[PDB]
Amino acid sequence: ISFKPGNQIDFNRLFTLPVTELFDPNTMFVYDQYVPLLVNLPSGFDQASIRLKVISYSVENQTLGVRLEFKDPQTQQFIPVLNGPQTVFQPFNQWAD
Amino acid sequence: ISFKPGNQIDFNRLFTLPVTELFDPNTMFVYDQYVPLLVNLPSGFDQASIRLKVISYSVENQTLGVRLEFKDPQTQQFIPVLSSTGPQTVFQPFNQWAD
Amino acid sequence: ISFKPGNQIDFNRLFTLPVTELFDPNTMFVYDQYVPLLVNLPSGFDQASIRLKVISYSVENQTLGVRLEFKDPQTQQFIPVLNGPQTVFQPFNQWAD
Amino acid sequence: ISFKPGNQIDFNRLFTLPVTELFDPNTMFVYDQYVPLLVNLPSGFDQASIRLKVISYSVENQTLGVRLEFKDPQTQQFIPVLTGPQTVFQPFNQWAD
Amino acid sequence: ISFKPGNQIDFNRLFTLPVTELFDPNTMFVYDQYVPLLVNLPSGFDQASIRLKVISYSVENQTLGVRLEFKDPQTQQFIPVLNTGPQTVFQPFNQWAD
Amino acid sequence: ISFKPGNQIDFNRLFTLPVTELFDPNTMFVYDQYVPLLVNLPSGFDQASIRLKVISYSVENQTLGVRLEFKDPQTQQFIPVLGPQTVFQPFNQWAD
Amino acid sequence: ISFKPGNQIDFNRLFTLPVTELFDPNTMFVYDQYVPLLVNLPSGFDQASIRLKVISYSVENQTLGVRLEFKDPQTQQFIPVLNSTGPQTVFQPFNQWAD
Amino acid sequence: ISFKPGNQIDFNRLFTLPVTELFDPNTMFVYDQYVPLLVNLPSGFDQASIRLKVISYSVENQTLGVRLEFKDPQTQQFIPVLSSTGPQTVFQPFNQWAD
Repeated sequence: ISFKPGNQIDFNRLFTLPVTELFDPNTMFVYDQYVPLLVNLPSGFDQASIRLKVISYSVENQTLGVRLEFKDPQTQQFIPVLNGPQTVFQPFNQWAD
Repeated sequence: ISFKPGNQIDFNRLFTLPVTELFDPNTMFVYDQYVPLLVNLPSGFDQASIRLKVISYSVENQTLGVRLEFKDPQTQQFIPVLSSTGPQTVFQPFNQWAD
Repeated sequence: ISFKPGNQIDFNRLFTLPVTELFDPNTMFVYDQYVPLLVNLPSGFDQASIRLKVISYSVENQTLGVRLEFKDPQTQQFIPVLNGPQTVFQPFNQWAD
Repeated sequence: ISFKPGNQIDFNRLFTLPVTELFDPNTMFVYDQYVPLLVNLPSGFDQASIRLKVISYSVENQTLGVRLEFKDPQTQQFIPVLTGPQTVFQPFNQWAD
Repeated sequence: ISFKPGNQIDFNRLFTLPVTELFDPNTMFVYDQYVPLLVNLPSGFDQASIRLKVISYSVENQTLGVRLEFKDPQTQQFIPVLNTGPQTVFQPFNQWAD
Repeated sequence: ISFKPGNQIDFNRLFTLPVTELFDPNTMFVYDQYVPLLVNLPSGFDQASIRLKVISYSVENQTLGVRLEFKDPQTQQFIPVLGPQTVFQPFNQWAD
Repeated sequence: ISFKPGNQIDFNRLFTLPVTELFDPNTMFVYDQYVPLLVNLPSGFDQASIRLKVISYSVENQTLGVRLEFKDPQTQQFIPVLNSTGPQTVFQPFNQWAD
Repeated sequence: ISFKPGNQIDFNRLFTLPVTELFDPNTMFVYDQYVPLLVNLPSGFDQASIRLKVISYSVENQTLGVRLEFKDPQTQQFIPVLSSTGPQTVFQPFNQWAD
């Protein structure tokens, strides 16, 4: 007689990772599987056309300093999206000060 | 002439399942095909890199108690995020009509 | 120890009405209180500046045919949007053969 | 040298309340200011045209059993849509066991 | 000397199809490429685990009557959800009618 | 038996207005009732704290050149939110 | 024969302010007009029923440390949300292009 | 304890390009990688089943005039949505600060 709504769990309630675990220490690129977690992508976007180079990181602030790059379709080379850690951000929720 | 808007159907209007049918009783993992139904994944996220371990369930309340595991990029083995015991979340995956 | 997500209820799970109860037949205008239910208004938009004229309806299909009028800010009179009904739609979910 | 994206805070990260504080214990109606927190309202909806009657509540589960009432346009009296609650739900995130 | 905001185009402003072109007339299943247009799928959903069976259609009203089938994870066979007749009857695209 | 989904109508399917009707030409400010149509406002935003000054308009292209202004809370004066500072086409058009 | 879509000016993407201009230095409350810009409020929520107390701020990081207060419906007085010391949240309200 | 919200990089808000760089000048089709940036596609839609033909463009106004083509499931060939000679839509894909 009563409606009881269901729930889908938000991914951020289940997953978190130290920033030092988000990138390959041998290439210094964010692992492919984490690129959709760090970047808000449009529907159907081809992830092979982009990459995130890690320039810096902070264990204390849980931030990454990255260079977002995209594959130029004419030259087939990766070039920066924005024109040094070009973008500095905190990928996951933190509880501190 | 009049405009007649179309519609796209919400997936919850077409699909529902008892909680006991969402997971393999032998491994206690939610079947791969249902993981995107239970978890709101970010756009473009690949479900193959994660799995949901069933810690508890209730037939009476139609709820699941789950813990997330992710595939370690170096070893390719599934590892838990960071509880040691107990579920990370207890939730009712589908709409119910009961009370 | 376990996260139990909350829920906000969608208005369509709680409210439904026969199409003949949505408008005053004496004027053929949708009652003011239902205009934001039938039309997705932009955030902050004032419902008092518009009205919905009922051009047709179907008891069998539970549909309404509507045309929109807006209050001219200089004359304070309602005037039709220029260039039958502008739209024919089923305002609420139905379960029927 | 670095882009640092900003953020707006989600209201659910700042506000929570025990279910017994959501309604007047003498009338059993949800306080007006909390109706938009419990129900996802359409944009520009006139909240004065509805009210939420509390039929049941659970201190243990932090749930409410509600019935929506709407103001009949002709008589200006509150009437139920269609006795027990229409819906039983948990309005806020909980951390239990 | 002036900001001019940009725009992304909504898919419904560019695409429409007669309902009879949405499904294979030999199998009565909606073509794979159109399933995300008819159903709002969760992010990352594996479309290979489902199919949409066409039960009815109307050329006059441009509607489809469909039933969802899902692949049973143990048997790997497609089975209907719970249950004759369609689960839903709807008009997939915007129409302009007299 | 069969579920038949309902619909809420998008406002742009019902409302359009020539750009010359969006503002009071005596003051050159967009009428208060149209500010939420031209600007995407956050939920609960106080519209009394903003105004849109019309700097130019095109009848041919149905575009407005506006200067978005907000009321400084310390004083009570309207100041621009950084010629028109913003040129846009408020409504869908069909042309060639 | 060509569709040209209309557009709205997106307020929150154009508006920016130094954090020190968001609150009254005498009361330490965020000015009423900015509360809907800093907080994503549910549809139809009455902003007059809440206020944001500034506990800390950083000119260097352009962040605010805030605590939310709500108007108790019975007493009509603003009370903190407690379910005592420091801010509930520290956040950067606007995009920054720092050195 | 203070909550410090996390943030994702918003691709669409950072990505901008001159309109002449969005399409192959030899085929007059928008490069495949940009189609999801220009068009809001439904969740799970396969972008390989569509293409955007550039009918016109303006360097001065930074606009594109496009027509959509879709892959016929039976023939595996691209066909227009419908013979029209002009664009279905003329739009400005990115924010501009021009004079």
